[PDB]
Amino acid sequence: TRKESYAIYVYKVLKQVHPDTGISSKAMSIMNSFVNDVFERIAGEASRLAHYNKRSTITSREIQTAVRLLLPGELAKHAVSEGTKAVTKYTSA
Amino acid sequence: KTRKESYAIYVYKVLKQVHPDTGISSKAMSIMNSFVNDVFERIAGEASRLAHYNKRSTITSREIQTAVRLLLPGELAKHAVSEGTKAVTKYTSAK
Amino acid sequence: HRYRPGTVALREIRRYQKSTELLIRKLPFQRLVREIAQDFKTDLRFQSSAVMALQEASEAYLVALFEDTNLCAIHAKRVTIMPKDIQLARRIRGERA
Amino acid sequence: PHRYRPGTVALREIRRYQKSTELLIRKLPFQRLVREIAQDFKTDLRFQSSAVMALQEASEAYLVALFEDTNLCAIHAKRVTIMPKDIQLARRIRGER
Amino acid sequence: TRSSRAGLQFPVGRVHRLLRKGNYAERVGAGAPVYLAAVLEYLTAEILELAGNAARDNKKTRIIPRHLQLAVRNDEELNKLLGRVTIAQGGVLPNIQSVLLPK
Amino acid sequence: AKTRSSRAGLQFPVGRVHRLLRKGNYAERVGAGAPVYLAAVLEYLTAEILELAGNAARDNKKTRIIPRHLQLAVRNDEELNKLLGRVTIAQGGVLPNIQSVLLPK
Amino acid sequence: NIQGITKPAIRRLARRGGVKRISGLIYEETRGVLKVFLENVIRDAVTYTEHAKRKTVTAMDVVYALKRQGRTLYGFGG
Amino acid sequence: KVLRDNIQGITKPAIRRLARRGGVKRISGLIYEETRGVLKVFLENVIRDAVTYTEHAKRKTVTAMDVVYALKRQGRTLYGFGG
DNA sequence: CCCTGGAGAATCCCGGTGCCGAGGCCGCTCAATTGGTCGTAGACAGCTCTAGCACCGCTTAAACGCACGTACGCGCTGTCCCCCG
DNA sequence: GCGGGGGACAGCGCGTACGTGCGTTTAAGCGGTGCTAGAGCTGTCTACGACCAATTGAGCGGCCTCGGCACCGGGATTCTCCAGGG
Ligand SMILES: [Cl-]
Ligand SMILES: [Cl-]
Repeated sequence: TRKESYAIYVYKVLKQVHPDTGISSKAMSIMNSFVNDVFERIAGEASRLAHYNKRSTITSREIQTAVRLLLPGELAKHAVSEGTKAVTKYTSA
Repeated sequence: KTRKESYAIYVYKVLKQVHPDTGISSKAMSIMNSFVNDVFERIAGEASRLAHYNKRSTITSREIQTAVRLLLPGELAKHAVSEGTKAVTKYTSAK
Repeated sequence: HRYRPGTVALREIRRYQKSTELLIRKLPFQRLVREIAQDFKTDLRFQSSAVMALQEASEAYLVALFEDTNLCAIHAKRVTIMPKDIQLARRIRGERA
Repeated sequence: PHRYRPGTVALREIRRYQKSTELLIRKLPFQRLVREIAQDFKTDLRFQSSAVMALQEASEAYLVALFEDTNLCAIHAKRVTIMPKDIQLARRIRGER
Repeated sequence: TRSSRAGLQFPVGRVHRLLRKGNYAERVGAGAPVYLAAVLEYLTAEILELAGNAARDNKKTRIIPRHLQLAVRNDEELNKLLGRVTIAQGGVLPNIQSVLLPK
Repeated sequence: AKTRSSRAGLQFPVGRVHRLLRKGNYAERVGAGAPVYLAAVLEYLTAEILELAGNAARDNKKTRIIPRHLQLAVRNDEELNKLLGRVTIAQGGVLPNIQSVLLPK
Repeated sequence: NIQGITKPAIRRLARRGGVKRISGLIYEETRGVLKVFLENVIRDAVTYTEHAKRKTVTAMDVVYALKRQGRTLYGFGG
Repeated sequence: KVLRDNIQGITKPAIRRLARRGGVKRISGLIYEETRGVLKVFLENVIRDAVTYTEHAKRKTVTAMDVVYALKRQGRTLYGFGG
């Protein structure tokens, strides 16, 4: 049956970043875990923020501030910029 | 003047059920209310993952139950499952 | 007369573990709180309960910390706590690196 | 003949095991252990061979993390040899029971 | 009600509302607000039990935060549960390390 | 372009991140920028990590990123290391670090 | 300001802490420690206020922060 | 067939090997039993939980996932096995 | 000068008192309950097909057990000063 | 701030436990074969939950009085540190 995975997107980005470089089955697996972990961590903390503010909906404002709690500085800052960029990009297009 | 809820009155009633000739301070009352909400989240939360983990959409008394067994220490869990299974059966009696 | 060095210490321990009142006077603490927050955002107000909450959380934490600090002192056949203990305590807690 | 001085092979072995990633507990013993403990919780359980392997991965990580912090406790006490009491201080401080 | 119908003191209604609204799952069973309200009721009893005791022991008719703390930290099983909780105005248990004591 | 990923100029599947946020009971309703944002932040990080892993792979003269390479990556970066300060990587191993007092004089 | 955390106050906390004898360098060490603590908690707190669009940090922002950090506190609206 | 004393599978050279990756040079003899003590409290914790998931999933087989969920629960998240 | 037995501080224990938050009732309202429809999540019985367990023997790497001595755990001392009163 | 006591810390030396090596011994790991239990995928029917509306009191804020207890000025008890004796 279908087992979904971020295996393609991780490949894509790896090729973008280290084009003469492959990933092992285990390594992929690990990567695949990391995405899922950070997904929940983010998604969850966003969910708390909606709730805490009697709010029925998770908008990227939530996902943003979620990010500012979860990540350490340089990581957070870049990620925020990176994120609000693709949103802007997304609206217009 | 907003109508903020709590568990205060029920905490009290249960206090009477165990220590009829004893009272409580507001400061300790907050702690009892905090305690209740914290425990409610932790159990509810666990239950929530349980459902997901098992590709199922409903949080039943069973989910709650096993949640309790992950959340609680050996003995405290034990009694909890009791009172849990009890009040449920007693509930499904009446209608 | 004179009480032998360390004997009021033991007496004070007894007195404070018996009480639940806060040990840093509110206003210095309060001023420390406002200072630190200003560095994150300007023109801010605090609920008096918001300051108490912080105070409780902080003291409780520091006491816990001395507890564990004190064990390290003791682990080193010592009786005086020293910064090197705190560093080990926190290190193992995984607070500090 | 020839004889490496005490502590010389220890340092070597550290460096050996810090370069690699392969599991240190033997595979079969490990499993027997896990099957025991699990039996004594509920009889008639089977395991995905990967599920054992998970628990082991998780087990060694912990113990190596543990020894790390044990080691610090030995050193805290102007000692170089780790002792049950060291482990014991790490676990109290980690807030394990 | 339903607190009645399950012999509970704890609002079986309130609880069913909170589970549905607090985003734990799509749908929510009938037994669970009852099972949980009960477990909540059970545990608040154990605390109120041992704190009250403690207020007797400390010779007071009214429970203050300390009595909760004492009840909690002295109970091996409760203390675990609230292993990561600081209780406002709890203080600490009295405990003085041996080697610190006079000779 | 059709793919919402392309509209956002992203490698990550914004449709997937969208389904997940709903089949996940985080809230009644989900905005439309939230998947996008999140799908991107996911990307920043997989990139940020893969970058340092590849470098780790390189020094170890290797074509292929194996978990040691992720581990070396993670615990060498102050910040990534803290994000994953409570996490274990299967086959990671540990960082070579030997305490002073254990070294011969 | 920070030095507003007085030596005697730090002494009391260590007494309730179970500590008998205190080195001089501790006091300052305590201060950095306490500072780091508040910072992290207040950083998270404020972030909640910033997200609640308020100029007044509440108790609940604090409380939410302490939860985030695994230092849960009871008695301010759990 | 009955299973008994298996903790002594955790031989002394292994409890050694781990300590080395752990940066320990000199090991006191009373360490090896304390480690087994600890490893046991450790495995009893993860498996109590792993199992509770297995029981809830109404299964006779414990999966890599039940393990991983347990670890996550105990704040010892593990990558490499699903999740 | 060290060791023993003595002395006086410091804090429980009490009786009067006193004040403000407990714990109680007043009454309004909004969250709960009731009666009811609709459809779907998941129970359950059927079926197949993975991988988990079992069992064996050829091979040998690892583990065990003992011998030896080296260098570290720790117990003692002795000084100087950093904390407690 | 003052004054002096005891705890930190450094030096040394004793006693021994733990690292090392070798020969002996045990069982892990290998891959190879065989068996069925149980997971996972499947297919039908229906019970149980969500959802809507209309009625009803449980629960909250606002209210006042009252008593558990936080306060105090007097006396009762258990530790400790000084001085006396060898
Ligand atoms: Cl149910
Ligand atoms: Cl949005």
